[PDB]
Amino acid sequence: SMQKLQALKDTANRLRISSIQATTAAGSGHPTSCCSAAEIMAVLFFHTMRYKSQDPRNPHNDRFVLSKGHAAPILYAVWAEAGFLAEAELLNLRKISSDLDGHPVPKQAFTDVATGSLGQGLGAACGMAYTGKYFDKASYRVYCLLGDGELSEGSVWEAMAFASIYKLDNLVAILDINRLGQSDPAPLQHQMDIYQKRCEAFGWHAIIVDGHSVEELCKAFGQAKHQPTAIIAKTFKGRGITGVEDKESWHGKPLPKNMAEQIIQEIYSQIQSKKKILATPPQEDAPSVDIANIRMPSLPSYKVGDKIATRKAYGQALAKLGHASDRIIALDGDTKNSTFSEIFKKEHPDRFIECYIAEQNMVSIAVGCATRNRTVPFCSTFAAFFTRAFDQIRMAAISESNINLCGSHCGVSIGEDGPSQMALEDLAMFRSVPTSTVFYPSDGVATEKAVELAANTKGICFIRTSRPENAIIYNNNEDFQVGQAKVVLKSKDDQVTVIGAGVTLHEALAAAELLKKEKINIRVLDPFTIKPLDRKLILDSARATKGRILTVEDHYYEGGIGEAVSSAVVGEPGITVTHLAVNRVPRSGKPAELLKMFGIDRDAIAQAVRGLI
Amino acid sequence: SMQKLQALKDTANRLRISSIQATTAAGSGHPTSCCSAAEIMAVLFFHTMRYKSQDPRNPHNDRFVLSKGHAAPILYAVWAEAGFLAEAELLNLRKISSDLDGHPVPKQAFTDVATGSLGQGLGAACGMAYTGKYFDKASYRVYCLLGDGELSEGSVWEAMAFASIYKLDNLVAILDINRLGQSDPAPLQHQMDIYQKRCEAFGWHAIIVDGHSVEELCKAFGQAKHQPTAIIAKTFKGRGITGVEDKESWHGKPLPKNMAEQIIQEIYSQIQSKKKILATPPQEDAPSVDIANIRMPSLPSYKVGDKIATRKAYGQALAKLGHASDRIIALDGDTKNSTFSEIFKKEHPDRFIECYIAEQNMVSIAVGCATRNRTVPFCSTFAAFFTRAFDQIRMAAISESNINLCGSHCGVSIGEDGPSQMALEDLAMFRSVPTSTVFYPSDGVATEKAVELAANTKGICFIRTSRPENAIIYNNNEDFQVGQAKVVLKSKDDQVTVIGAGVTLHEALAAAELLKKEKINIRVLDPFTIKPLDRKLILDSARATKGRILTVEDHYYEGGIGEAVSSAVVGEPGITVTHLAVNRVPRSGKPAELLKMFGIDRDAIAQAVRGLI
Ligand SMILES: Cc1ncc(C[n+]2csc(CCOP(=O)(O)OP(=O)(O)O)c2C)c(N)n1
Ligand SMILES: Cc1ncc(C[n+]2csc(CCOP(=O)(O)OP(=O)(O)O)c2C)c(N)n1
Ligand SMILES: [Ca+2]
Ligand SMILES: [Ca+2]
Repeated sequence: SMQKLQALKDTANRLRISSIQATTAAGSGHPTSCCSAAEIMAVLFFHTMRYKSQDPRNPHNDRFVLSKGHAAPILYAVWAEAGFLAEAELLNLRKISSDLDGHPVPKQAFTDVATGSLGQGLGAACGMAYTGKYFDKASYRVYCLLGDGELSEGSVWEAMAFASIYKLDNLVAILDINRLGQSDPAPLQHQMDIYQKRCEAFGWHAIIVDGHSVEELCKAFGQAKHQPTAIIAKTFKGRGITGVEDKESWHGKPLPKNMAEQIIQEIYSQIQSKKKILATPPQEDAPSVDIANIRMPSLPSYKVGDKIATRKAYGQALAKLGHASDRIIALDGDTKNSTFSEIFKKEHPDRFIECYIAEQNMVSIAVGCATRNRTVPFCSTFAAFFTRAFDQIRMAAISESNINLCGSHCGVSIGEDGPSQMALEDLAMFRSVPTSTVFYPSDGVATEKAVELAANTKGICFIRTSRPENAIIYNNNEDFQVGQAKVVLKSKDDQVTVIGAGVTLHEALAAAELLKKEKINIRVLDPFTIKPLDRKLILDSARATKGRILTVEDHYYEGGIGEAVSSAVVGEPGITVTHLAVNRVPRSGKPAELLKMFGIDRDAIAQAVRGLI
Repeated sequence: SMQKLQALKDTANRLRISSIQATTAAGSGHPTSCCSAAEIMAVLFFHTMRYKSQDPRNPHNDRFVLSKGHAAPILYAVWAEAGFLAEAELLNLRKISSDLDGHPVPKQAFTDVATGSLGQGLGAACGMAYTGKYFDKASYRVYCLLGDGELSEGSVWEAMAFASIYKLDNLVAILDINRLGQSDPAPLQHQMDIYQKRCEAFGWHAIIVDGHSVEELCKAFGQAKHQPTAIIAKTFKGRGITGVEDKESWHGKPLPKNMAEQIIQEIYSQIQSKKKILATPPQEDAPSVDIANIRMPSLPSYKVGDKIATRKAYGQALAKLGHASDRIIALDGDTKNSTFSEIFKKEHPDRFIECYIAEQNMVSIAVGCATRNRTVPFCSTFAAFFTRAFDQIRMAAISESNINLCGSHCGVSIGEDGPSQMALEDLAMFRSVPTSTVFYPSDGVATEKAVELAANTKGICFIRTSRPENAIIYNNNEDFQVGQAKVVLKSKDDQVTVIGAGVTLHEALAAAELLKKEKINIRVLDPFTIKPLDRKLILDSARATKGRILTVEDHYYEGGIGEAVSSAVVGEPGITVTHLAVNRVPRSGKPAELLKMFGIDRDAIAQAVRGLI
């Protein structure tokens, strides 16, 4: 009791020492940011948390999220102290030859989500906690450590409100209030009262502690939890480093070698005993979850010729897949009546998460829900508002996450709402995400098939859906695969291969009809996936059409279908590629009128074709 | 003043009627969202605000920002009531032939910033108010109307904290607490007390009012202001629409014709007088602002061969431009010691705005400050964290904003911090923004020239800067233009044109040096701007090097320099293009080690060249 209390202090001081050794050895890193959190980390990992020290990914463990990811050395140090990492490896921090990278990443068994972009951790932790309480109904708790500067990010406050709305009493945020950010004091500095007022206003039980008192930390964590709990820790940046504690201009500055030896000796001389604390194992009450392929319970049941918006087919398809597996969950940001995710909510309400008008958080929640393969999430909103969550999506890829995003209302074809609602840069954005597969389904059938494939594909999947009702053109037994395009109109005398998708596929087919009046035939190709792109079928089609390719897309010129095709085929002998896309910020009108205005309707397609001979 | 109160009530009801007529005529729009705000709008435009009804852009006017932009029809209605718009034009809402678009846009003289993507208005309002108080030091105030659903956006809370930090007592936010969002009730519904506590916690003076009482509204606006003021208005969605008021399932639903005629009749019967209120003009105390081009006080003074990181060159150039004109302002997100915007802070502290770790708000503040051409802002952070502000940037283009953004730490060349800090999708992101100019300066001189061009170029300018110290290669008298590239190495026997930028241009030049040992000459081209690209110089260069182009970039394959070049040259007869780029999520290491690992350093370039002949 007085032995355990002193061992915790000693642990904290060991954790300080290692943070210094590692960053001094690397020649870079953030020792003063680790040092403010040492007692916090000691009490968390060697008193409060319950986990298997030799099996960090174990589904019964408490979770820890290091939202202030630049303190990575003290996370590494705690897993050495726990006996998972070798103590010697700590010194290899930031090396090309080590997995102890500058910020945490999931190649590390003890890391679920990559942090590094500040303000994202608590949202991931909300996902884990929500999963904990409502999906696997287990006893595990979730702990998230944030900086004070980090609290200026709006994403943090979305996560705060989400936790209280959903009564995440299994969630604890620890706020490292060390007064300073990177380049100056944090706005609120040591005004602990205001931090408490903000947290309480957002529905949290907020406890102010001295963050360098292991006693106060233990009491705070020991209190009964009836709502999300915020431990607001008054600390000093660089605590325990003589001449550096509470000083400006030391963020991200490693101690030089000779100074570090002095500092380490002083901290070491504070250590009363070398005996290490063992981690306490968890209760093993998380259910088993089966990772098999998830199949639609039947073939699609559309009728060729019927009309359906791909956004509504997405909804029907998601709801349908939710009957095949318990693992499928749906999130939406107050647009469920526009994206048709409300269909899933109706049929499977327990597995619908209303995220409200908070796209950054919605994405983070999904990433959290997918950690340790507990669920298979589909998030939806207008594709335009996924731009609000680009940094979260980017970090999702760095976190090697398997999440599925469906963005509706793509392009100028939405009509009257105008450009604030029109997704015209979403192909560019999603194509630039390293682990991404981009589906652009043209049909209700192709939509159902995209949903099924996305659920079983590793990495980040985006499904681009559309507002207008278009014809079913595919038979229900049609076979779809990632990276396989479809030729949906062909003849022995095709003069151009026209590639379109979604609404521009249908405009291209209408253009074929107008052109058959003038005895001009065109081959029409639907990509299905924009990334990866079926290079082979595109090339074989071009060679059947005197090498001529025309691409037409409801998207800006940059980063879209046209550019994917061009870079796929550049330098092939005989091949020419011309483009139709949207050249400027649009405006309000009827869908058909905007497609004409922006040169991507049937008439524009026919007129481009005639210009190519 | 009892005649006045009744005239405000009559005005409120004229505004409902018009919202209904316009949306019913259009067949789309959001009349229930207009109706909750009718009294708020009446009191603002016909009692509280001071502005010139016949000159909405007048620099002495109070500003109004309609953050909940789907309420556009009631905005349009107040501007008809003030005599600026013809009343008959309101019925052309949303038509291809009208400028009364679905959401407000700056083609409307009464609109400064486009809204439509919720949660961004208050940030722009913050920038206007900051400008009002600290730059033009004028008497005008700034009023911003938000929805309650909209307050779930984290961007709103950044703006709130910013406004109290910077003592914006000339800023008033009105919160339309109408209980409901798009697809369900808003989380806090009518718990007015919690709204009050959240606002107060964030340093605002919060006044709860009945949002349908013109008297309570007038009282609230007339209170003394010593801090930013939040008028928290309890309202009912669809107020005054019998059978619809406070009901679910009516968001974005126009009344059908026969119902609209019955409702309008009932509202009209409440109106006692037809006599319109006149707008009160402002006190005209804003200073004049010069519109001239802003030139560097001298030519660059670098020395060929000296070594400087482009990130540092940026800080130096901005500070230098800051001596030429007091219109240049600098904003930074707690990274000023890393982007070198601290040099500007040091030299012109009155014109530096610390935005803290709130990248969304920073972009919105910049956009606000740039409205009505009052200032020329340059925002800075790491390029990777601009992905956090992508929607705000997307909306800035729709706002036709002239702002400048500088993103440091691009690529794998930052080294040890790892992928979370590495910008590898920023060229894609900024290329997809329709009004963008993308500068990628390769040395100190190019960076100084980019800063000067950016200040004077219309639209969104992005300047990508780098962490490594590379050699100055241009002399100080070199002339740069948007859209003009530079051949930095050539000879009469060049075998390939290699396009690099930033670190990859320097890697290409070093590759030239290895290769001349084997008697292989290459032509090295620095694009300067990636958008627009100097197509002509690229083709002319490729024609002198056997049609062969090799692109090398510290950026992912999609949407980068490689794809921009492929799409510019595809189908040209001479021409082949091969690409070197980053193929996957990176990891920690020394700069030179990551460049080698990802195949974009001198040796990879040299070898790619050998494989092309
Ligand atoms: C979204 C984002 N913006 C900016 C950065 C740059 N950055 C790295 S650490 C840091 C300061 C964080 O200060 P704080 O939250 O107080 O943490 P401390 O180091 O003091 O514990 C910043 C701004 C980042 N990593 N992520
Ligand atoms: C960032 C963003 N996400 C989603 C939307 C879709 N949307 C349009 S209006 C609306 C509901 C807004 O409700 P509220 O703020 O309560 O305004 P109200 O219409 O009730 O006055 C939504 C979700 C949007 N415009 N912007
Ligand atoms: Ca801090
Ligand atoms: Ca509302």
